[PDB]
Amino acid sequence: ATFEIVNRCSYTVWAAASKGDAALDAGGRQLNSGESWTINVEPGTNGGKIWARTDCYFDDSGSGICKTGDCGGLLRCKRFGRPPTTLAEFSLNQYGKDYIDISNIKGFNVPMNFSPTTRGCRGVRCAADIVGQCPAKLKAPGGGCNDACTVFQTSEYCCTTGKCGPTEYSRFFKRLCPDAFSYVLDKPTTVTCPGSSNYRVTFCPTA
Repeated sequence: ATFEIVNRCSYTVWAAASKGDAALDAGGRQLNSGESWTINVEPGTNGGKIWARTDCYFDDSGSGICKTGDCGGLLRCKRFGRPPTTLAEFSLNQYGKDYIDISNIKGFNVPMNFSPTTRGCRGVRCAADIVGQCPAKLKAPGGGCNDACTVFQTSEYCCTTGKCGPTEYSRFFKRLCPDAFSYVLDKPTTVTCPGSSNYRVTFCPTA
């Protein structure tokens, strides 16, 4: 399946694509404002994620650090990124269908639209100005808005035991982006698409 990753922001993003233990395609690439990158994701991939990284510093060998979404200091990600990261999440060819969502469970950095290229399903968007509205306690010093689990590290927020519920911090994200997951046990906002669809992930969407 193809995923067209389009940067419409007025800043560079270092796009990232991983399934947690390996890169998807090349795993990462610099996208200046206005640039696109099309990747191929293998059929059947479960637990894939695409995200933006901001304010990255890489050396000639592709090692360094990003202020949001860093994946082990690499340009070409093989693992998931450090919060805060708006996440495009997908599993493909699952019982004949593809499943897509956006999540704020690991915070928010860059606004995003995640849409199919087919008319057969509808996309998802989280593009409210979460960073400009971020409560002080959630603001991340290098940019972005952390989720409350990252900040507080208790099960109330991290959903590590029992049955967590919404909190005032999850509701901050959820009210701004009701089509994205706001905590681990949020009511799902996953979209069913025809199996083997193609997609576009747009940073700073407007259309």
